Amino acid sequence: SYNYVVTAQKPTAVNGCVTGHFTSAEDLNLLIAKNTRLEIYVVTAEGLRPVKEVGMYGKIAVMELFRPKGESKDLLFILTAKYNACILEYKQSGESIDIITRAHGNVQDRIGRPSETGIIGIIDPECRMIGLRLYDGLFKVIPLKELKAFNIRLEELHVIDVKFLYGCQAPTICFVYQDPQGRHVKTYEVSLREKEFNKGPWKQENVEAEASMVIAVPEPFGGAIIIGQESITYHNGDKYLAIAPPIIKQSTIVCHNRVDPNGSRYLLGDMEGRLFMLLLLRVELLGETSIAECLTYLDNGVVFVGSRLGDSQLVKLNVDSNEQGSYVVAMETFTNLGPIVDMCVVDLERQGQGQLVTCSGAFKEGSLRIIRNGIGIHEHASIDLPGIKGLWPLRSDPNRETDDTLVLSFVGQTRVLMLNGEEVEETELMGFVDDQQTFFCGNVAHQQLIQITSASVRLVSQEPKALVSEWKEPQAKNISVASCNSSQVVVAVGRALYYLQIHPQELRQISHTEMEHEVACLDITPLGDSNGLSPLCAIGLWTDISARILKLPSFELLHKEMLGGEIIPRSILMTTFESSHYLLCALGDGALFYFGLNIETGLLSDRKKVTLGTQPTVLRTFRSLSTTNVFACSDRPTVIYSSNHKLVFSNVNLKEVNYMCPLNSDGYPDSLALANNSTLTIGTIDEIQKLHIRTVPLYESPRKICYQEVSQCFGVLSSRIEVQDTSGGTTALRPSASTQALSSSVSSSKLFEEVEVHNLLIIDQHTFEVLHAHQFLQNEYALSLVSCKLGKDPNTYFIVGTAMVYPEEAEPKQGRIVVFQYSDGKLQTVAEKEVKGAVYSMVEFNGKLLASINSTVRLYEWTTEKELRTECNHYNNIMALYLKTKGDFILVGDLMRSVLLLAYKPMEGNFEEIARDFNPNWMSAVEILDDDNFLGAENAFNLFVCQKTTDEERQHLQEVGLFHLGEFVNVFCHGSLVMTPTQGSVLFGTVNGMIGLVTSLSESWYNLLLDMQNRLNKVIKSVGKIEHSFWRSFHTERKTEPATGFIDGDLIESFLDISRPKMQEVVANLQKREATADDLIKVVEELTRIH
Amino acid sequence: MINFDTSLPTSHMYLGSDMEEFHGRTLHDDDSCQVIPVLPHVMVMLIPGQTLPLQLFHPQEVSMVRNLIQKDRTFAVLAYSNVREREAHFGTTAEIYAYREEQEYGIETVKVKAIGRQRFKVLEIRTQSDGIQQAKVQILPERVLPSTMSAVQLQSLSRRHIRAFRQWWQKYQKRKFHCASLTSWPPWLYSLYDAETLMERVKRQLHEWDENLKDESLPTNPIDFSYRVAACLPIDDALRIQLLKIGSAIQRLRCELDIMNKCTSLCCKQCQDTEITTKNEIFSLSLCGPMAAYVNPHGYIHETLTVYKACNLNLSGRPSTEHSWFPGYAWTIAQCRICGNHMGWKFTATKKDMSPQKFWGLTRSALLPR
Ligand SMILES: O=C1CC[C@H](N2C(=O)c3ccccc3C2=O)C(=O)N1
Ligand SMILES: [Zn+2]
Repeated sequence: SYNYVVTAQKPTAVNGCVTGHFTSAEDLNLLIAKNTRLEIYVVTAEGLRPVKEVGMYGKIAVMELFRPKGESKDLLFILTAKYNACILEYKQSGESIDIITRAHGNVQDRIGRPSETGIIGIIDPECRMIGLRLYDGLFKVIPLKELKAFNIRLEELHVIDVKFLYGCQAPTICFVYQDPQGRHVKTYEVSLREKEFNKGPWKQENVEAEASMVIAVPEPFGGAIIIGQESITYHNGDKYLAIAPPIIKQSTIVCHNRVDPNGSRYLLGDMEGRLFMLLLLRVELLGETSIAECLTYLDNGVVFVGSRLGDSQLVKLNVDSNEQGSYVVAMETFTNLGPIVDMCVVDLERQGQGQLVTCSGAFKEGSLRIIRNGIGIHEHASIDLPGIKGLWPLRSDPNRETDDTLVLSFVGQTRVLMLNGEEVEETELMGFVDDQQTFFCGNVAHQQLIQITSASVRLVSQEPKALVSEWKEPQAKNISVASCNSSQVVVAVGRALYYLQIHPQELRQISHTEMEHEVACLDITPLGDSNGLSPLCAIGLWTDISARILKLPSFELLHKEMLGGEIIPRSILMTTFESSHYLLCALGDGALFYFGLNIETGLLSDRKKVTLGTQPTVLRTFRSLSTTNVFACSDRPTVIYSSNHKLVFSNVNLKEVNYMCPLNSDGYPDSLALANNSTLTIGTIDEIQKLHIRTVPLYESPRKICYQEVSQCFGVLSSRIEVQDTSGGTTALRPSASTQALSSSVSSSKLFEEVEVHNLLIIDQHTFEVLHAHQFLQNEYALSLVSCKLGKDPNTYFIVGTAMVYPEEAEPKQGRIVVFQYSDGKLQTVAEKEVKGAVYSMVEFNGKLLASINSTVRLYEWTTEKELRTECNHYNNIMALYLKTKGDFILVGDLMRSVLLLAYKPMEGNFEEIARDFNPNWMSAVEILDDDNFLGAENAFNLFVCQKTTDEERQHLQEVGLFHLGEFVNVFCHGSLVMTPTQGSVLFGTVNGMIGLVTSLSESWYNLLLDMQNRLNKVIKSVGKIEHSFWRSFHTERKTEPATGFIDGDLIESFLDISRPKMQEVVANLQKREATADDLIKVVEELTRIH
Repeated sequence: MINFDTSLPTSHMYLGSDMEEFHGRTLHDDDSCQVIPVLPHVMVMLIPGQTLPLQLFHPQEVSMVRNLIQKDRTFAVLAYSNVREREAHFGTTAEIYAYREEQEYGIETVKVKAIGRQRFKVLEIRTQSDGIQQAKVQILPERVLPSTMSAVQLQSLSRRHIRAFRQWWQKYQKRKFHCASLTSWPPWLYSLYDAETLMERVKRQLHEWDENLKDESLPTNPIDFSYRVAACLPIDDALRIQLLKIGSAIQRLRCELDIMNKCTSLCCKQCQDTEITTKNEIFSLSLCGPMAAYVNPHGYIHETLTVYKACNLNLSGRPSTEHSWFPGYAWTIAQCRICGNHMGWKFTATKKDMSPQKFWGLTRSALLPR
């Protein structure tokens, strides 16, 4: 087996964030770490300025800015989880932006145990060194080219937190450490010239038993602020100040930030999302935010909340508290899918079009997320007007800046609509003809309007509305094709062309030409710094099938591209994306050609073909969020946009669009008028991006998810934290999904301080409202969930596998398997089967129920009496956490990668152990790929694949795939977000919010792409200069083996992004059979279509 | 309360004092192939860290070890799957730590004390003309895994370090495995795989056996701890090999807890249904556990389990102190009442002030936890 792995969605969760002057010493920067990604920003004061986003071949562990002596801006230090260290400098020259490595090296030690309190990366205030705490009992020092490093024998093994002390003659580190006596704060002086440690400036002062963080405070203060559970203490030798505020008792302070550069104010954040102000000691609660992983103070009043459990934030710290008493007000919310703890692919809306519903976030940040491929439209008006052949917006009042008129074209007719606010009404524009089909009309030069019909070119004045000029072909012939801007008109009469200019009360005929063939399409869009006057005319011709760039007024041929074929070009358009000029040409077969256009020469370069639909595509330019885009009207409506100076094509979630135009009216602002076969719809466009994310906040933890088609709803396992009240039970912390249910229910017992309450939620597949919530038993922990049909019974049941959890018990002694039926908007309990253990997993096994009870694997038969009956058992000696199936072949999984394959013998009515493998490593997820293969997630963010004459050979599974993903997969799911080269499709959801896709490849296709990877890695410049092979190497604390049987799709996809001469280099002598660059463009393009 | 010195059995005083001690340690690289000699009259399974006492008198064995001292000092102890057809796929290396040569009765004799070191995979068993077999073996590495949460937590929560102890352990579970909320499994599940947790669960049973146990005597490392405990569980040969195959200390502790919990009664292997003793009667009279390996005067190794009360036993003959493995106690032969199977011995104090005044030394080959 040979597999292919690609990123469907980048990691969303925030790992860290910093402030400084990285770009220029003038611009205040905000650097956000999204694991393998680095987002760089400028504090706009009126928002957030996105400058650059760079990917990296490592997981970011440390990220801190620094300015050593004389520097034009800031230097950035990054350390990966694989111990890749680097110093990065920013470099900008016009529209070209590049991150530059200054120094790089791998700091990993040959021996040593990685510390329990993680990797600690501190820097001296004078920029003299880099302090690293990677291993217990050692302190690595990097004096800030090849990042030279050395160790110092640190006597105190268990270090909690450490920081470099400010204002010291000899560099000093202050650390909280624990020993059998207690937890104490200590100081040590680090010598570079002696390469050793010497006694610190002050004595080992005893701190709180739960002292967690050291906050190095700058001059004139100096010393450190130690933070604990109940207390905040300050140490500076003979100087001491101990405070114990009750307001910080509920939750532990997990993160901080410096507000005043001198060190008078500090932001504090707990695990419950409370924000505090440490004033210089006094603490004041500011308000509530998302559960902050990291905090950053930027500019005046604005704060960045970097959340890993929920959506990240921008919040304002007001001087005056509101009515509720909160000094915190939410400005902007940033979508975070992480952690994805479970998910499923459901054909919501349209069949074939897959959607991904996830169990995202935790605690108060708990949510459902619906991820759908394509941009959406928000309908505000819908009118019955069938057979629209054209749409044009107008401003009937020259004094107004907004569109108040919409002009429609029909077969041989023209209708005019007026927009009186939100009211659309049928009207007649004076000067315009209604008995002729319109090809164009709009606001033109000298406060005038134009209307190009099949018969003439009509010029109408705005004060009053009357015909001022009219143009016709000399032999009274019909206009075939027409193009018009604000000053110019170019019309075709078969083979003939006519160039007109729009003057006051005059349509002046400048020039005319005869073309080699019949005219098919025209465009005279003015590009560049051209004040509504285009010196170019784009034209598509019949028979020869050519896209031609003509000069105005001469009509001289500048360029002629031979499109090829029997299919005539239907639409032609000149456009500008990210200051780069392009020519788009659509054929009658739905094919789209796109070249780069030189405004001066007329040359069309970098020919690219893309298949949009089956019907001829119509191209219309529209504005969205102060950015020019192109709407491609066909049976597959598409938005054509620019991302990193490359054209992107995202689909629109509409059955078909024939014609469209942008409408900006007083009633419908910054809108889009769309027309199909039957109706005209006015609406607003969503975010112009590949995927769309709908958020359904639950305000509690979503754990599991499945879908019931027959009920048109989802089954969701969820848990809420409740506190022990001064009564015989518990009370909630806030209203949540399970509390605010439409109809509620509780389990009736039949079996013999913060509490976790478990529930089975019922959510509608359209509205996403809690129709029903079934609360489980006290101390009952819901584990597994499946929506299926069992036995001869034709009703679909929502089945839940539970465990009775008690503090004294280590391994659950009790558990239930509960069969529910969802009818009349309420869950009805059908069967309650008590088992002697935890029901970790359940799967529908060919009309039977296969469920795990601790170590045992049970098969249940669903009788006519509607109750599960024990058939056969398999006692495994390994915990049955994972239970996956395909036909009569069963996979049994342990958290320690102990996999064993079972087979149910139908005639025998017993289980047979096919094969087994026992190689200890932490396993987070597993899925069956095919009949002989299975995919899984292994310790240290890795992926693996296992395959299947002699018995001692057949009874053993072989590890065929090994790959370092850089992500922690919690769920694998068969499905696709897309409407053959590869076999199968498995999606995966991670802790960081990253979504990925795994597909199979052929033996030779794998070798072709692997060869290509080795060649791409010689061309592509790596951020921080990390070798791709090293990054992808299957890594554990023990072994680091190169990746096997896996292709990095993300790397393969960047071939379509590299320069054309660089593509030539990669393909040169690549291959035995020879390989063209054109062949490899098609192959790589085909692979981008899977996601 | 017991006043017997628990350290006394572990020193094998019956083997005699004044033995040449060796300090130097030999360790083979992981997955590396080695050719190690095998002692022909050893039929016991050795667990790493376990003390193996020997009394060798067969000329070929005496010469083998005598030469072994002059070099490596390590020999191979095979875990037989079928002791009759001498079939073994696994084993453990034994390094000599105490050695003594004697000459008496016209023969050259040698007494050794070795310790289990490294588990291995048998690749081929070649035989020499003198009777001593050589074994082409592959060293099996000890697999150490990090915290279950180590990977998932690369965040701020990292700096949260690990009657009435009950609440500490709950605070420990809630704290250490808080990041389980990011995963698809509960904190109570991650505990079932935590080395510290699994060890404290075993330490609970160890204290029920040794009422005068001090935690300082127990190994801190789960690798050394899982192995110490493995060697004192009175289980059948088939289950012992399964335990020796285990590469992880976690998988081993989880396994040992299953054995410890499922265990109830210990019967006579021969008649199968005759109950001899129960889990509640097991106690640690030695620091290396309730069960340990000892040699009789003829080099036959008996892995004996110390219990206070035994049931269907018949004694024959009068007590003897000759070659006693528990100094201060006299042994008297014990057999199953039903079949007559040699079950071990009854140990009785030679002084009135000794505690326990009596106990039973049962050989594991005679027992069946059925
Ligand atoms: O503590 C003990 C129990 C008895 C044991 N023992 C035996 O197993 C044996 C077998 C044959 C002849 C002599 C003896 C003997 O003293 C022994 O050597 N020490
Ligand atoms: Zn018997």
